[PDB]
Amino acid sequence: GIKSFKHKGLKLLFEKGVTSGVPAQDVDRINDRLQAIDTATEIGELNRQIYKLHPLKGDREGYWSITVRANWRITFQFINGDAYILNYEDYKLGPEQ
Ligand SMILES: [Cl-]
Ligand SMILES: [Cl-]
Repeated sequence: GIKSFKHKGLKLLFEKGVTSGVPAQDVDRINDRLQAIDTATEIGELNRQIYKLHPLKGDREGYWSITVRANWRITFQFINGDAYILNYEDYKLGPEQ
């Protein structure tokens, strides 16, 4: 399950159905990714072609990324079947990752 958020927009969407903090057009796909993270018990369940699952490195060691659309990505820690510190970002990852 999802246990914590860094990004208030994702938190409000997931917990309350409030859509103010994300692009309107993306609400359904963001909910799809959140629901996938929430129901996964192992990280490989998120290794779906359209999700572009990627473990992050360096200062982001311990985090994972999945893609909503374009460069829109949800990042999180995944530990003992639960997801933590969920964040939302809009940029492509660089070569050191
Ligand atoms: Cl939280
Ligand atoms: Cl796992």
